[PDB]
Amino acid sequence: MNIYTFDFDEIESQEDFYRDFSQTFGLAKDKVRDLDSLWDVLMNDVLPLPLEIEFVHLGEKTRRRFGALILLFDEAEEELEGHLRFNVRH
Repeated sequence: MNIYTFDFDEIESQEDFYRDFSQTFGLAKDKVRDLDSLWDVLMNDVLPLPLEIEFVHLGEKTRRRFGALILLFDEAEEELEGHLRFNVRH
């Protein structure tokens, strides 16, 4: 139900993501710094579920560079019985 968007025209490293993510969900300092900490927050009922995460303006190469993130989010969706929706642009 809550829709959040990540515009990759403004994200260039995974580090940029973690910060934009924390900023978007009002999370503290470094509650999310790497993949494992991102995964915990997705697993520990911390987010405003049900929600949808939209990855936008992500092209070929960038999709590939951020593949770990895309993998993590498809799995969170698989694990959160659709309470979390993840979509990459087109």
